[PDB]
Amino acid sequence: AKSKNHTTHNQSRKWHRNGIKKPRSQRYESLKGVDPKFLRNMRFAKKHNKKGLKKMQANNAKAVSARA
Amino acid sequence: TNTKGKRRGTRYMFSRPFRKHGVVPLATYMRIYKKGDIVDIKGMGTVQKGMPHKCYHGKTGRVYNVTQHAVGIIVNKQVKGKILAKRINVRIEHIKHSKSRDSFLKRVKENDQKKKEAKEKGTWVQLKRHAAPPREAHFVRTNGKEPELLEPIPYEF
Amino acid sequence: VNVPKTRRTFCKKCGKHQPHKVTQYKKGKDSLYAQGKRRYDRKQSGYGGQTKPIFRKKAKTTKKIVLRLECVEPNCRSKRMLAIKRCKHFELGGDKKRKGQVIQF
Amino acid sequence: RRPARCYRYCKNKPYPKSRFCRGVPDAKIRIFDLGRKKAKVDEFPLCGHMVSDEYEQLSSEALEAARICANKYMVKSCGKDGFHIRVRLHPFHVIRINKMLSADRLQTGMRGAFGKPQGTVARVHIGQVIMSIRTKLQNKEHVIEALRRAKFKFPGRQKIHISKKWGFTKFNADEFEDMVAEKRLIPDGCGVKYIPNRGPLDKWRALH
RNA sequence: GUCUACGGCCAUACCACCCUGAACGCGCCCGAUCUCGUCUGAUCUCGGAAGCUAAGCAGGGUCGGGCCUGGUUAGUACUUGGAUGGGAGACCGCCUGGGAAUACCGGGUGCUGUAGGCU
RNA sequence: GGGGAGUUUGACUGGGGCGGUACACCUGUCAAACGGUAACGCAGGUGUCCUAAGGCGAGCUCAGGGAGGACAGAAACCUCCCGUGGAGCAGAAGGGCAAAAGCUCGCUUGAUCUUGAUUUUCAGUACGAAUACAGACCGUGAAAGCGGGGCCUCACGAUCCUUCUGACCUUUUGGGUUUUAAGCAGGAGGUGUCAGAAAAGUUACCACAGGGAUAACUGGCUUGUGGCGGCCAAGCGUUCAUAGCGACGUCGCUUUUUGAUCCUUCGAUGUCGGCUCUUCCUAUCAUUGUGAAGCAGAAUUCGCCAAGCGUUGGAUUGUUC
RNA sequence: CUGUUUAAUUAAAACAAAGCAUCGCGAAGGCCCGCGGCGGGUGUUGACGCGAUGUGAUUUCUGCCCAGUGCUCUGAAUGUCAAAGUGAAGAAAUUCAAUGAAGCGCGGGUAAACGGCGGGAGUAACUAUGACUCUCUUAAGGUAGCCAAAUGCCUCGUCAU
RNA sequence: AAAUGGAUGGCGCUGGAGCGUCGGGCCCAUACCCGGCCGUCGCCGGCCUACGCCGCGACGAGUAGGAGGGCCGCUGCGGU
RNA sequence: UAUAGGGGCGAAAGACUAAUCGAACCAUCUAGUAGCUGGUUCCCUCCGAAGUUUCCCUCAGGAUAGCUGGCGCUCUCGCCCACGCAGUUUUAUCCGGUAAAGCGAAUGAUUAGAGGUCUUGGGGCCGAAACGAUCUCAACCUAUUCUCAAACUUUAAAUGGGUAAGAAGCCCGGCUCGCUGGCGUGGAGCCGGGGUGGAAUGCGAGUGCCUAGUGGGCCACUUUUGGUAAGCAGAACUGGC
Ligand SMILES: [Mg+2]
Ligand SMILES: [Mg+2]
Ligand SMILES: [Mg+2]
Ligand SMILES: [Mg+2]
Ligand SMILES: [Mg+2]
Ligand SMILES: [Mg+2]
Ligand SMILES: [Mg+2]
Ligand SMILES: [Mg+2]
Ligand SMILES: [Mg+2]
Ligand SMILES: [Mg+2]
Ligand SMILES: [Mg+2]
Ligand SMILES: [Mg+2]
Ligand SMILES: [Mg+2]
Ligand SMILES: [Mg+2]
Ligand SMILES: [Mg+2]
Ligand SMILES: [Mg+2]
Ligand SMILES: [Mg+2]
Ligand SMILES: [Mg+2]
Ligand SMILES: [Mg+2]
Ligand SMILES: [Mg+2]
Ligand SMILES: [Mg+2]
Ligand SMILES: [Mg+2]
Ligand SMILES: [Mg+2]
Ligand SMILES: [Mg+2]
Ligand SMILES: [Mg+2]
Ligand SMILES: [Mg+2]
Ligand SMILES: [Mg+2]
Ligand SMILES: [Mg+2]
Ligand SMILES: [Mg+2]
Ligand SMILES: [Mg+2]
Ligand SMILES: [Mg+2]
Ligand SMILES: [Mg+2]
Ligand SMILES: [Mg+2]
Ligand SMILES: [Mg+2]
Ligand SMILES: [Mg+2]
Ligand SMILES: [Mg+2]
Ligand SMILES: [Mg+2]
Ligand SMILES: [Mg+2]
Ligand SMILES: [Mg+2]
Ligand SMILES: [Mg+2]
Ligand SMILES: [Mg+2]
Ligand SMILES: [Mg+2]
Ligand SMILES: [Mg+2]
Ligand SMILES: [Mg+2]
Ligand SMILES: [Mg+2]
Ligand SMILES: [Mg+2]
Ligand SMILES: [Mg+2]
Ligand SMILES: [Mg+2]
Ligand SMILES: [Mg+2]
Ligand SMILES: [Mg+2]
Ligand SMILES: [Zn+2]
Repeated sequence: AKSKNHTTHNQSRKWHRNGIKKPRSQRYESLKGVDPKFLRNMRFAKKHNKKGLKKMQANNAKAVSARA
Repeated sequence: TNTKGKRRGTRYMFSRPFRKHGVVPLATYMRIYKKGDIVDIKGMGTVQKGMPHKCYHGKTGRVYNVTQHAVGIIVNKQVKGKILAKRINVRIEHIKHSKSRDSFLKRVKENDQKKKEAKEKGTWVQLKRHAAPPREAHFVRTNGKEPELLEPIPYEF
Repeated sequence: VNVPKTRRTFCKKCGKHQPHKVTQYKKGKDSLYAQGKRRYDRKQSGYGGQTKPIFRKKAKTTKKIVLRLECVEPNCRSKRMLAIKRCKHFELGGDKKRKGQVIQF
Repeated sequence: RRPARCYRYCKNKPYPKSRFCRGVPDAKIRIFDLGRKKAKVDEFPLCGHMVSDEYEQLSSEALEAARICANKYMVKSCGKDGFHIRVRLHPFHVIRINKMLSADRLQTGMRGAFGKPQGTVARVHIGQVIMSIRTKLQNKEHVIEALRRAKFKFPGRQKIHISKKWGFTKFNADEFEDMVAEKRLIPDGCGVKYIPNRGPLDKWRALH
């Protein structure tokens, strides 16, 4: 009882009925697969930022506000 | 039944061009690749360490990871049903920059320069592109020379 | 294949490359009261008859060769198993082959 | 042997004899030049051509029969050693046959019916020359009649044409007698060598 | 107008032959005691500076061979879409668009990135 | 211990069986210049080998050819020259490689540990294979660097059970010690029908549910084969191609043979031959009227309009023949 | 031969038959029935008997093979070998060791037990075919008979009627 | 040259009712345009059963299958 | 009168055993199981397919994905400018090895002629024989010449594949790093104020859950594999039943 083996007929119609839209592009996609050393350095820079940010950046903001 | 394989059917795709065999040129190594730049993929046969799959040949994608001898590229591979954003780790031997992004950057620089320069003069410059418009009415010239008559040649075997 | 009898390899216990001694691995005999043999015996006992199946249709010709690496450092006695690809003929210790030899038959 | 009706058109890709056939019967034709091969280029001025009008296949046996007919007519029309014929078409496409049940339904119907090679044919395109004959200036009607006789033996539909070229060379007949006088064409047996101007000066010093 | 050291493009810059090279530089070249290695100081290594552009090398030339580019081949072979177009078929023509290569001919044959010595 | 009882008799398949594995995995074409794409489509392979044929560093350049040297001869060894891969890289092919991935030399096991993410068939599940990292210990070179197997594309295996390795680990049930057992992680013992049941044959004494998804009848599509014609004309025909044939080639009709496919028929179309009987077809055996011969007559051979009329009696064979 | 056979598609060449052979058994036995008993059939029986097979009037013939598959017999010289029993180690579970009943393996016999019975080369004063001979094989190579048979594909074999 | 008598569809057609190139008219589909009516959807409008009453526009085929409405229908029970 | 159902009986046909015998009849398990046939009941309205991927002792089936429907939910227009999307085009940008073409270019096949001969082999000539000399053929080389390659290729189309055409972007200043490091070097992260009109056309989009049916297809223009061919078997895009 030989039958049909494999065809791709009437497949593009099934695909285009729902759509072949591109994947959802969003900001801050992901951080997976990134170098572990680079990720560790980024975490350290993010967690040590508020130590010196809230003072020197505030002083510079006051200075630029006095400038303009 | 078609003998699916990792390098099936790349006899002419992964081969080096004619009169271009030998060691790799050193200019392709000194190129800088940062995160977020749009690059292209072209499989090279000189090295076989980090070559991509035959389905990503000629594909353009952005870089999301950088390492010592390779780069991570997010490629939009169209599977039968939809498109998947796949992360691929390929060495720098098979990657080159995309001039489309460079042309776009040059165009946006020209635009933000032209507008900044014309704001003072008050001239509303048309920096937005357009399609090729139909040519306007022009005046040809014959300078007294009569147009040459064209006649179809008789058939000859 | 041919393998060396002694090779300095990373030791899991002390965390350092120590000279281990390579020997052949022999599958130990399955002793009784192993919680699988007891269950098998209790299942076979009775009038049922061959509760568990016996494997037929053997296809694999040879097995995978594994080596027992034992660390020679005193008061360490670290033992490990190292597997290699399948092979028909395996030889534990022999002379090294050379080039420009006297292979004349 | 199967008739020529079933091996007329071009239905399959070229299947030449190579390392993948590993078996093929020998062709029917063995010789392509039948006139005087040692003739010079100034011996036979004109030349005819059998140009095919249909894109089909020509069998080597048909080529053999047609060239035998042409030679038999020519050696009687203008005598032996007075012409030069050439079958330009060469057979390389190998047609395969599938012998059917060596007569009973015991054997397989179409299971593994790739078949074995049967013979060799020649693929001809529209406008491709099959045969070409060179003779003297007065044997025009004789060449035309020989090509007409070969037409009745070749299948399909092919016409006759007397080319403006000089013999077998790619040069015209009008620009040949004046270009061979001065050093621009060198006759070498049945062919002519065209000497270009972009060569070393020693080749020009050797002449003149 | 040139070379050396390090390099990008990787024959417009490779191959064979023939001419020129002033002042630096490259090299040829002279010698094995120490560093070093072979049968051999030929090659690789520490000592040079008696001669040389003979060679490499750098330029120029060949109605030179290759390489690049441009005409010819040619709107030709092909090809997207169309017809109730032709033909018995094989195949072909038309409309709307894109458009190849070999013969043949003509032109070129290195340009530059950093440090340095000369006329 | 078939005396008796239970159960099984792989799948694909131009019907089924036999044949073969297209059932697991690769190379080139098929494949229509992204990827993908079938047939019992083509041309081939694999279930291994390597303590080096892995890694590093250095040196050298291969196959072949040209001209010479005592035995030396086509091929022994030495020297010079040409030598862009025409050799070699373990094995089937494709790609790739020249101070190299090829040969030689010296040290070496990175062919060792560990957690993730990613690529490949993909349902984007697993196995296998592979990529780039990261964390410790080492190899190598002076060093930049390379190496966590073979230059790349295949060379291999779930659950349960068994065995081995490690914690100076967890539980062994009212509380302690010990043997033992169970428990965590990773290596092996196999499912080649290779995402993995433990399996012989016959039934013409056969039964059941179904199938025209699937053979043995007919009919239908093509005519390879069979039969029947045409064209060319090398030759036979004492002479002479075509009175009569006509090779080498080539173009057509037929379903009165066989074969190819399985479209209707499986809740049945009663499947060989013979006897009796009707009608039709013409590619005419004879008869009516004709043309041509190598037609003296007679007897013959080749065609034309031509199916109106006939085309028998028996021996053996079920026989068509 | 007489006889019997598929009631309701077969009457036979089938079955049966006397005859011819072979096997087991001397009764605490041979062949069988039986869930059970020293329960039952042969057996109110005893080798001229019982039980199990093959061939199938009379005559003459009963060829050769025990290699294989079956049957049977032998010696604790001899290999494998379960429970149970013995010794040892261990605190014990447990482990090891010594010995080892039938059977299997080894050897002999048996084919009126199942069965089988090949293939090359040189040799006659017309030549061939072939008297005769050499050689591989396994256990032996179709002897006496008979035939295109109810057994022969080629085959509608060849010759005579 | 093929077997029941028979197929440009038939009758028939030859200054065409045949072939090739064409012109002006004409014939009709559930297609197009205009208009009425029914339903769905969207937008809605109003402080007239709000689960009701209106307005505009665009669309309506369909096996297997999935939903919504029924003031369609049969039986029995609690209210009316 | 004795033998009663895996039993009896059988001069053996697997025949007979109450019209049933290659395993009787009666009742129960039992409404045994069936991937297999047949059937499956009222109206209207709306939406509306698949015969395809992978796996299975899988091929008359099932699971998975895909196609479909329902329930929603989150926003956007409606009073010089939109978020976003597209079976499409335009502009830049690479990717490829088909059609075609070539082999007086690599590899493998391939017909014939012309010249030169270093050597090799076969013939004829001078003549004790002799690379002492000569004519010719085969072989080799050179420059041409005819015809081909789905598993050849220098070159190389059309069609076609991916990306980009902005506010998720650019310019400026300052902080953090245990990452790297001559250097306040490089690279990432964060903060702060200033500047939207960025190719054409068309359109409202995004997302969650549940889910039936399907899992035998066929035909056509064109490109194609096996076959002589088939209303034959097997593929790619599109359309149709
Ligand atoms: Mg199917
Ligand atoms: Mg027991
Ligand atoms: Mg020394
Ligand atoms: Mg020394
Ligand atoms: Mg020296
Ligand atoms: Mg010099
Ligand atoms: Mg000089
Ligand atoms: Mg030149
Ligand atoms: Mg077209
Ligand atoms: Mg049984
Ligand atoms: Mg089957
Ligand atoms: Mg394609
Ligand atoms: Mg492709
Ligand atoms: Mg090296
Ligand atoms: Mg290879
Ligand atoms: Mg190669
Ligand atoms: Mg590391
Ligand atoms: Mg499987
Ligand atoms: Mg059975
Ligand atoms: Mg019977
Ligand atoms: Mg059918
Ligand atoms: Mg025929
Ligand atoms: Mg049929
Ligand atoms: Mg009937
Ligand atoms: Mg009937
Ligand atoms: Mg009649
Ligand atoms: Mg009786
Ligand atoms: Mg009867
Ligand atoms: Mg008794
Ligand atoms: Mg008798
Ligand atoms: Mg006997
Ligand atoms: Mg015996
Ligand atoms: Mg005991
Ligand atoms: Mg004799
Ligand atoms: Mg005899
Ligand atoms: Mg007799
Ligand atoms: Mg009529
Ligand atoms: Mg409508
Ligand atoms: Mg509807
Ligand atoms: Mg009512
Ligand atoms: Mg029973
Ligand atoms: Mg009865
Ligand atoms: Mg029963
Ligand atoms: Mg029921
Ligand atoms: Mg299926
Ligand atoms: Mg949906
Ligand atoms: Mg290809
Ligand atoms: Mg081609
Ligand atoms: Mg079919
Ligand atoms: Mg089909
Ligand atoms: Zn250790």
